[PDB]
Amino acid sequence: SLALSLTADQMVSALLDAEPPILYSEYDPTRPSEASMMGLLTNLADRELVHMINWAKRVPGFVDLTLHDQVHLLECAWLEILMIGLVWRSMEHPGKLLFAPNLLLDRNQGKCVEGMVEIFDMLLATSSRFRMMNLQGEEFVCLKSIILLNSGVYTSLEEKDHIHRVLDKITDTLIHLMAKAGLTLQQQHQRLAQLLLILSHIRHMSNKGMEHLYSMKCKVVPLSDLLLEMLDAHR
Amino acid sequence: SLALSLTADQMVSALLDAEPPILYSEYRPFSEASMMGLLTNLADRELVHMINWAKRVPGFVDLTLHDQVHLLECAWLEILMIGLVWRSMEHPGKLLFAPNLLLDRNQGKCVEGMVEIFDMLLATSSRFRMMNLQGEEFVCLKSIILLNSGVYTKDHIHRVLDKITDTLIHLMAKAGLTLQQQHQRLAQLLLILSHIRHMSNKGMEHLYSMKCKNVVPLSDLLLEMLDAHR
Amino acid sequence: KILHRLLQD
Amino acid sequence: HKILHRLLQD
Ligand SMILES: C[C@]12CC[C@@H]3c4ccc(O)cc4CC[C@H]3[C@@H]1CC[C@@H]2Nc1ccccc1
Repeated sequence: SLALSLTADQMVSALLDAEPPILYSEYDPTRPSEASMMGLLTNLADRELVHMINWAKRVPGFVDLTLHDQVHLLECAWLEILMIGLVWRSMEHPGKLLFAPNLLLDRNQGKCVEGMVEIFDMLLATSSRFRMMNLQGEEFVCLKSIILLNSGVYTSLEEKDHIHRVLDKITDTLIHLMAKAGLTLQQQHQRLAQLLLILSHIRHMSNKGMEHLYSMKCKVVPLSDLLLEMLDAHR
Repeated sequence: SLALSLTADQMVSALLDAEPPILYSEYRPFSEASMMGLLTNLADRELVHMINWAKRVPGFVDLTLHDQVHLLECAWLEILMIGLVWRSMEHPGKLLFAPNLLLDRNQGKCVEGMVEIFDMLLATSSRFRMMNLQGEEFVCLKSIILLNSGVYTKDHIHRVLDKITDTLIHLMAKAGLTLQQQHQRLAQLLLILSHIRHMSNKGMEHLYSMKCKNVVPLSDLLLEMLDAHR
Repeated sequence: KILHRLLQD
Repeated sequence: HKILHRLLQD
């Protein structure tokens, strides 16, 4: 009942106040391999997963759901949420992806692991896309919560209409923010459409990344037991 | 460009006029090899009409030939799916691949991995059915898929996407929806496109494994569209 | 399920 | 070369 009762600014406050921290990697610049970089990124994503799970419980309405539903939404959206966060961190670093403050990688270093290059370029294009749009942090936290609630919603239970009720609320928040920035009604709609079309590409990168991840398993730095469980959820 | 100089109604009518035809299947209960043969035969014939539908999408001929190839290679399975999902709207629990080929979830169990994609498609059509998705909205969503799915892999394309967004709102303001109902339905429609992309990626992978399984051979065109995703 | 557990704490 | 080029040009 709380999520439906919040206001637009009350929405932005909770989301902004719920932001997980930017974690550091175990990267050592004294050493340059493919396996080294691969194990670094998966170790970081594993530690980020713990913060995301407790971040999701801070997302308005998410704790009103059954827990079978919370598992499913996170199992389907976790890599999307990691990717959009990475892309947001990298906005002010053209040509580079900021996986962590001590780990800033560009194209040539991303090619060190096979198949990573294409996903690397898609992540760069997304971060560059957020750069042209001048994406605001208030809009980012809104998009990230939309990914959590929308990615698994299409997979008796009255919980779906509640989720869509939360989703419409977040749309009102995004529109409320764009009106504050002095956009016209036509500008608010176009910008709302542009932001949501990015989520289609973020879904695409996630599917591609999830399959390159399941091959890294079958191929060799192992992954954490949490990452393997999240990976079994997609396979 | 001529696409930007179009009113919202002139945009709707151009898209409706460009609609490809509904094709028929070839015509016994289904084996795995028989159902996949009919599905890939139908998809191959539809791709020829989709290419000519794409050239009639406003602004699509303005792109270079390379950009046309890229956008179609990316979105072709998405476009087929949103067409299947739109046709199956007034047939709950069923998927209308062709007027003579209406399948349900049990017939999806005929093929390995087809059942999961089947349920995702039935859920999408059910979602449209509950939103009362209109044909003028559907033709806008399908064109959005064409121009958006491969654009991140461009300034003109985003100008046409904005034009279609103007067209969608223009349609919803006609139906009598308030301003708030216009953002929300616009957001709800575009959020479906994320799921449609998800189904395309899953279907593209099953099509790839069926290629190496080599049950039914595929047309060279359908194989070239499939190879572009590898 | 680890995710099931971490959501409980 | 690609069949897609033909149908896009015809
Ligand atoms: C690729 C696919 C068969 C073709 C399907 C199709 C055909 C015509 C049409 O108008 C729409 C669609 C939408 C779905 C398409 C299917 C996606 C999954 C199918 N392929 C497949 C291959 C091996 C195993 C399981 C599924």
